[PDB]
Amino acid sequence: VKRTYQPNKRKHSKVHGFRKRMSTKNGRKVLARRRRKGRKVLS
Amino acid sequence: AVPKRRTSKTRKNKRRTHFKISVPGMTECPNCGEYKLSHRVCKNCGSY
Amino acid sequence: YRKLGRTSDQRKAMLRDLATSLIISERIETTEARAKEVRSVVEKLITLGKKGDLASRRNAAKTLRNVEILNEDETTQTALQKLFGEIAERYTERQGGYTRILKQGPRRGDGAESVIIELV
Amino acid sequence: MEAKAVARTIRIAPRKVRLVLDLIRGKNAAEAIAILKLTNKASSPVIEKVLMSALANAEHNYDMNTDELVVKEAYANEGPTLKRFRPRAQGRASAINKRTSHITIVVSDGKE
RNA sequence: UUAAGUUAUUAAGGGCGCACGGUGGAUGCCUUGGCACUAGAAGCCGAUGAAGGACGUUACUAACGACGAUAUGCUUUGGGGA
RNA sequence: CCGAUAGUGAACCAGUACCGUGAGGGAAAGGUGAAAAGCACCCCGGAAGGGGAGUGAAAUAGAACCUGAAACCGUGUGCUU
RNA sequence: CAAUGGUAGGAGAGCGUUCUAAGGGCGUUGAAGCAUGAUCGUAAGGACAUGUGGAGCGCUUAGAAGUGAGAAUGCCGGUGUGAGUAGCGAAAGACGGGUGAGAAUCCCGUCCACCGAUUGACUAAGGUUUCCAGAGGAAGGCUCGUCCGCUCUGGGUUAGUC
RNA sequence: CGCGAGCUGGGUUCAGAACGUCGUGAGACAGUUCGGUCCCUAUCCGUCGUGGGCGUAGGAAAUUUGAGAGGAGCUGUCCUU
RNA sequence: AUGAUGAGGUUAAUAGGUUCGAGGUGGAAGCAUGGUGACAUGUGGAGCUGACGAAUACUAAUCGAUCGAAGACUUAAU
Ligand SMILES: [Mg+2]
Repeated sequence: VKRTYQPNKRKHSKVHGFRKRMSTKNGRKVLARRRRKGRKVLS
Repeated sequence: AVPKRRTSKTRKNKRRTHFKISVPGMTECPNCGEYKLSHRVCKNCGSY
Repeated sequence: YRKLGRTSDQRKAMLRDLATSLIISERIETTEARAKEVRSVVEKLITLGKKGDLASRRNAAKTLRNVEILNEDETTQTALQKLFGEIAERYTERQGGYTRILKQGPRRGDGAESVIIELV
Repeated sequence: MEAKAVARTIRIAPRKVRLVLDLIRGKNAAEAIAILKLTNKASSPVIEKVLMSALANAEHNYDMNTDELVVKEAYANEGPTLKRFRPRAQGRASAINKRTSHITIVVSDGKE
């Protein structure tokens, strides 16, 4: 049966990903939180 | 369907008293002197 | 008669294959049960070859596979021809037997009794 | 008077190898070798290698005759099992133990 | 010799004690790192392009530091002494 | 005040293996020896392993390496059935 | 002379553990830990001996506590039992030769069999080197493996018009 | 009201829908009506079948007695008298 | 099921094969004749035939190994 997560590079980079996150204040919040944690991957 | 209690070591070792293999049914080969399976070809020599 | 872990059509095909292969090679290595069963098939083939007439040849063609043997000197002939032209001659005076089975030990991948079945 | 050989971390479960090891304990070296070569278990060639190694150790390091040699003791104890898994139905995973064995054989001429 | 009576021995395996091994990583000893504070600096950085990154850079070649195409570093002044 | 289940999540290439589409969630893993002196050579083995020899104060300190409990698994037996 | 069963519960006296203070000691002529023993006290518990271990630790008095576990469908690890049991994931193989320490399982050949509106040939997505050639067999392949989508080494993708 | 780790699942007792009836309503009625996932690889005793060990004072082959135990145990019609 | 049980292991009919049958099927193949042809008739109760009956060592049960007693005391009759 059709499961969830039918992957798609364009949609993955458009919904998540650096430029989408930087386009809202809350997205910039998540990048700030991830940098504060020392996370190696931000979006 | 499912065990009600452990199997103690005594019970286990009792159950596996007949879990063993027997020595092969082997005989000395008349031609070469090495052991072989009775009614089989001597693998060391190749006779009979 | 044995079933050899195989359906009726698959067992028939396998037995006639094994018979043809023993005829081609004069001696093969196989399992004990399959040799015990191919003994009868190949021996009835040699019986048909010993009669030599056309109806018997047409009857032995029912069982043998269309296999080709390269003799020496680039001589070429079928399994049927080998049956009726060289093996029937080898056993014209013998009134049965025609095969011998030599038990060998168990193979490695299973415990299967490997045997040599040859012609005699 | 005594010769030793150990095969460590043999990737066969000790419960499986001890079956074959039960057949050669206390037997003569020649009979032990024949038993090993003629019994069709996966552990027979592995035990045969350890036996031949012990016999060679006897001959080469202690200079004892390998005709008067008996299998003084033969045993296998557990080694460092490997832990694996199998995906069962409904997303559950069941453990698999790939156990290993330390196989020891000591041969002796039964004297002092 | 026969009758009547009595009692061994057996261990396929098991039980207890002991001896010797294995597995496993408790315990003890130890510290590379942490935790709570005291005294004294300091309390911003960015369009002169920041914070964080990406990719590179070595004689060979992965990863961490270090450093940018002048790349495993350059100049200068002062310590420094194989 | 803690001494590797403690003390930071992280004493060790740790916000990392890994999980999730994503915010997020989040480990486990310290110790040979004073010195690497880390076992030249011989033997069985394809190898792995091992037995000698040797280094070392010590090699059941041999790299999973300080100590090495218990559960658990074996092999012998004294007394029993 | 009298009293001394005991649950919720009250009261008292103590045993041990870590640390600190001061005094007094023990240790490579072997500390702590660990193991065994047929030892001592009314209990908690305290010694001694001998093995292992290889550098720290008692005693006295007094101070502090992360101070005592058998149970929480407790948490983390290790290991059992079930048990050599269930399973080993739709299906057709046989033999000959070859290679190797080892072959039902790898390579070649012949016959046989299965699909064939496809089990064939492209190509979107998606995945990222799995592609190729030599070498390898610890682990992964639900068995085996000489083989592999695994390991090692070295390679491989060429556009004015797609 | 023996027996669902022996079977079924029509009734009954979840979630859907409808009728009568009650409730302003959400909903309700042991009033009807159509529909509606029955899991489990047997450790122990027990039971049905089959083997090995030792004993039965030497070691064997066969033929046996029967202490005990189980099984069977029903009945119609016609003719004659 | 496997053990077990029973028939046998060469001084042998245990299984296979071979030969001879029983039962089953129902008229092989190749020829010949007839028909334009599908076919038909003849040779000829033909050919074939798992398991059932008999005979025959042609093939395989060819070599060999392991286990298995020496018979306890007491009393009375002897
Ligand atoms: Mg799934």
